[PDB]
Amino acid sequence: DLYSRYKKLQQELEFLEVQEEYIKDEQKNLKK
Amino acid sequence: PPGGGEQEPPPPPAPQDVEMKEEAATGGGSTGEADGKTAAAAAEHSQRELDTVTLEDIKEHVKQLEKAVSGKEPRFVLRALRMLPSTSRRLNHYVLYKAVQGFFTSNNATRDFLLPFLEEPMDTEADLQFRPRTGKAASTPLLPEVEAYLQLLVVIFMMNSKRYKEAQKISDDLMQKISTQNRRALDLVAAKCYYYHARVYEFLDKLDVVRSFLHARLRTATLRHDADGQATLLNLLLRNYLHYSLYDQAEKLVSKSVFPEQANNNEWARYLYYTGRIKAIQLEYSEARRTMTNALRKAPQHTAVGFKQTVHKLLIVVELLLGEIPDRLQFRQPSLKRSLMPYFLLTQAVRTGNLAKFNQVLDQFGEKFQADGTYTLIIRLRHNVIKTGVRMISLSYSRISLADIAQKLQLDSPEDAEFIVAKAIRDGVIEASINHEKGYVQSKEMIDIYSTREPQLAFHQRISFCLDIHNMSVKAMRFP
Amino acid sequence: MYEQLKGEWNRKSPNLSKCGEELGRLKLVLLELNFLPTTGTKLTKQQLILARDILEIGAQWSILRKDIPSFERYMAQLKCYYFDYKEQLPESAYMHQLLGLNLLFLLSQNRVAEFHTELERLPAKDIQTNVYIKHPVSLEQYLMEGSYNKVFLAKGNIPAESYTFFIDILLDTIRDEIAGCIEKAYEKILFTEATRILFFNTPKKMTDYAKKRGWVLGPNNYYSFASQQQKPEDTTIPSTELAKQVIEYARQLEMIV
Amino acid sequence: SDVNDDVRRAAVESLGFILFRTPEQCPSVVSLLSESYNPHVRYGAAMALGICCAGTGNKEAINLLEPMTNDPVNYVRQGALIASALI
Amino acid sequence: LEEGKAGSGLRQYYLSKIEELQLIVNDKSQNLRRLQAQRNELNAKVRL
Amino acid sequence: GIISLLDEDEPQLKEFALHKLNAVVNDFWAEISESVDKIEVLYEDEGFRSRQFAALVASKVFYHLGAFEESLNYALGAGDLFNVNDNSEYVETIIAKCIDHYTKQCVENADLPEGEKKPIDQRLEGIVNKMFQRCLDDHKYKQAIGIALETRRLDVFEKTILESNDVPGMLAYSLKLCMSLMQNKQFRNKVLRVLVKIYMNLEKPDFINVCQCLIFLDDPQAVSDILEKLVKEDNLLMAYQICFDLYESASQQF
Amino acid sequence: MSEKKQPVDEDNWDDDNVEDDFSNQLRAELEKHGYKMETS
Repeated sequence: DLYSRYKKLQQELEFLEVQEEYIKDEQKNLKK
Repeated sequence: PPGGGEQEPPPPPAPQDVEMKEEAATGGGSTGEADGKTAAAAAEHSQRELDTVTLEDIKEHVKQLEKAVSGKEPRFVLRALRMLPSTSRRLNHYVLYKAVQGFFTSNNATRDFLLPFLEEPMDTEADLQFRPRTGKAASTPLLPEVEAYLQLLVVIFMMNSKRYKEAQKISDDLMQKISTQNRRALDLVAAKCYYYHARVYEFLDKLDVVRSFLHARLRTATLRHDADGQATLLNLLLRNYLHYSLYDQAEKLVSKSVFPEQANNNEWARYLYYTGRIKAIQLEYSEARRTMTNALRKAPQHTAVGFKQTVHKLLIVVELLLGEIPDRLQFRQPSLKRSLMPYFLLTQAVRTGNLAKFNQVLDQFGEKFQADGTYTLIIRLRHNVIKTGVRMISLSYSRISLADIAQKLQLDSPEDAEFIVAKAIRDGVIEASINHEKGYVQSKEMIDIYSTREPQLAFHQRISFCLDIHNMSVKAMRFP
Repeated sequence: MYEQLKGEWNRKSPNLSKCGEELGRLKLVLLELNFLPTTGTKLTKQQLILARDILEIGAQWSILRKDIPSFERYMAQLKCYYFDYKEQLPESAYMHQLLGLNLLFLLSQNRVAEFHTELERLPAKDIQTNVYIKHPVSLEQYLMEGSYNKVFLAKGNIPAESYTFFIDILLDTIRDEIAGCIEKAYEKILFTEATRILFFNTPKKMTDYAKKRGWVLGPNNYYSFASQQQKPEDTTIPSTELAKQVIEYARQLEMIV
Repeated sequence: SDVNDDVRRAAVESLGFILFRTPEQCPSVVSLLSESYNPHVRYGAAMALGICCAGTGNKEAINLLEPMTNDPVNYVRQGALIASALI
Repeated sequence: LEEGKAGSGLRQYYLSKIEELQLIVNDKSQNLRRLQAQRNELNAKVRL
Repeated sequence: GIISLLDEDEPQLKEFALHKLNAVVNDFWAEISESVDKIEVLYEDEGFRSRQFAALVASKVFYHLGAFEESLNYALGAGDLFNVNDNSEYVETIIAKCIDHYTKQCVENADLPEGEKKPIDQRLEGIVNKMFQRCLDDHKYKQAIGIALETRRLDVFEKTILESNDVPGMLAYSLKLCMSLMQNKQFRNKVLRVLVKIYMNLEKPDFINVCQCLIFLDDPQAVSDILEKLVKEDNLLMAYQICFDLYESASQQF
Repeated sequence: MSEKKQPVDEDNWDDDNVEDDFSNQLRAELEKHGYKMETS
């Protein structure tokens, strides 16, 4: 289980980072 | 018994009940927070921690007969807590041992049965799941055992309780650390026993094995993450070595570890005190006093506790070595009454150009100066008294001769007056110049600073600092 | 074992084979046992009685033979041997002189920060008695007051031997600072100002300063060059960093929402 | 960043085509995009939530589409009915 | 030891590595939900 | 007192100094800051027989400071007196950085299969397999298969799946990990085609495993090479099953 | 809130500033301050 979780924590980290960019990206563009 | 025995039934029953309920719902609240949503940064962990330092040290100091705190060990001796029927059976026991000790008496402590009250509650099918429950029930006997102060086969029961706690501490930190992380309480719990581990040795001898173990905990911490463990462990290594009147200043100088990054507004206050002491003794005064100020002005929410007395006592000393001195007795205290008089008598004779009253006060108040904990005033003040005169004159007179300043400074030598000012210009007391032709000593020339690139550079300090105040205060609040 | 306890030390020491003998004597002590645990057991305190003493006479040799890296070696090794946890270690009569030799050495190397932070080990031997520590701390006091005369009037008053290599560096670290203080916007002074700023009636020192530096004696008048600055500032030239500061403001004003 | 509503729909309808294998990510991004200011970003999030999760009782996508079908705008009510039938 | 000489060379490579992958996600959840609510405020302004 | 001993040119003295250095390094931490510079400048002496402990205490100080690459360069250059240590808190972290450094090198070199490869030290792979031999000593090969997938190596993959394996059913477990958690498509056929190596010379050939992999791969003739053998062996009860599984799973143009 | 470090721990209204400035400078202010004219 110690190898199976470690990629899963990467996938949750990578899925988070595209989101938190995009919500910073949208809220920059939402001001117009 | 007619007067004092009638006020024996009221104190146990309700403080037995209401103190038991608060720690139960917190420990039940900590367990559910440990099980789900480990993001417990703004949870009840710190405020329960702020209760145990304050209330349980002022509510009770003795082991509380009629089974009040003494009944906690025969209550918690039969605790297993593994499965859902096993927890419901123990929750049946929690009700029953309170109901028996509330109605009748169960098992009494006679200040000697400390080994049966610590090994059998540690045993009896106890698991390593409920870790703060185990760490709290070992830390709470440590307070009345020290506050009793009887010293009759007690140090060894302090010592074994510490070593068992450290054995439970290492068993947490190495085996099954999956989302528990009790370091937020374990640092202070380590700090509290180490205060007792220092004091008990301080009754008899020095302490060095405590510090070698403290390196070892610092060796086994600090690689994971700095989560205010390393901050307090750095201070506990630092406090004894400054308390030793030998050395270890250079060990703190090379100590490249200044990054605790948060302190719950508790550690960084006293962390900035100790590094102010060391920059003061290493003759770096400007950075010393500005962080001595930053320590004092941080947390004044303290009703005459003593470190506030001690930073204020030192800050006026490092101000006198610089030269300026504001009011200090303006916030008078019933504890300040024995400390406000010698330093005010000190700064009186310093700022004046007198010596015999100064030596008389120095001869009278040296016993306090040793009891405070600074000895370097004997060498660093005689530079101040001789330079207080030349700084005041150079501030006053725009152009004074050497033969006048020699007679004004009761010096009786018109030859070293060039040498004093040459020391004054070199040391940075005042910016002047000596015309070595007949004794012209001039001073500053221009006063325009405004259109000469002064103000913008301070303004760039003001903008960049307050926008950093802004953005940190932005991120610290939108948590939901 | 028990090799050359008191050889050529009580009278003279012109030779140098005693150096390698003491070196091999230091090889024997380290190969006996380590000094690192040091719990009790007066048997191993006996070998620490001798091991401190052979460094003391080794330090007396290094200060007799004019050797700078040696004296700091033996002193720090002795300072490690006073650095003992379980130090019962009965009273050595040379420790007061040994610390006085270290304290004046550290003052000679211009370490005023190291000077004071050393002065924590002595509880009440600074004022009450012990001239061997009282003489450097009175000396530091005289540097802070401003009496260069009281330094050299007290140079001819030594309790133990002469402290010659200490006062030679003490002469050395004063006179260059005096020379560093005078090489300024001054132009010329007569011999009498260098007889007041400096000292003795026509020594080789004015010839020493004439060959090394300037201060060339002409018609009874020295000549010091001006060591001031002449930089013609305009200061609207660093206008790029100002526009850099204006832009990075509005960068930090915007760009994060 | 783009301004035509058609490409803004077709970009946020493409969420289901790229994340159908992991249903634990489609309601994370739709639940905020289905509450935009225009209906078009709200609409294409509703079609993406339907085409991502095929036939699994989710109870969250159901919970998100319930204010989606409760909307004044007619077509964003429509695709919410489409997505509720698809799940 | 079939396990005690194995928990510090090959399992400890995994346990000491997952912790950073856990705590960044635990930290960036706050930073995400910060950006979430801030987006919910401005969207509540524009719609109104 | 060791500092002047490190200054004095004597080989029996310098051995005794570093013998005192590596024993007390738990206590004096930044006191030896200038000396480990003097050890490292005097490390290029190849005719001086104390260089292993010289690279040891140079490694011990920079990890304390935080210089991890210089700790890792001198951990490799130390040698076998480094390699003997397995039971420590110090040794377990720098090998964790070493496996970190080794797999991020192999991830880097997997993008240029046409030469231009970075040089590989033999001592870094000498603790890769030594740790992998400790992985086999665990009697736990899920631990061993994890590094073997991270290191981007194929023969260690084939050796772990067939060694002892109680119970021998890890061929499906590796196939799930390759299918479920994966980002790169480059070596994904390599992991697939090394699975069909162990599937074809398996003691129970051939039907379900290879055909489901070759549906996932793009072999139009290798399926016909084995389906003819399924007919030639007179087996048509499960050949009837494997062809419907080929019809249901695989798409057009296959 | 105690912090586990305690070793040990009216006549005017507010007059420190004048007394830090002037403590003992002949506050009768008549005998030299008014009597310079005999001296000059």
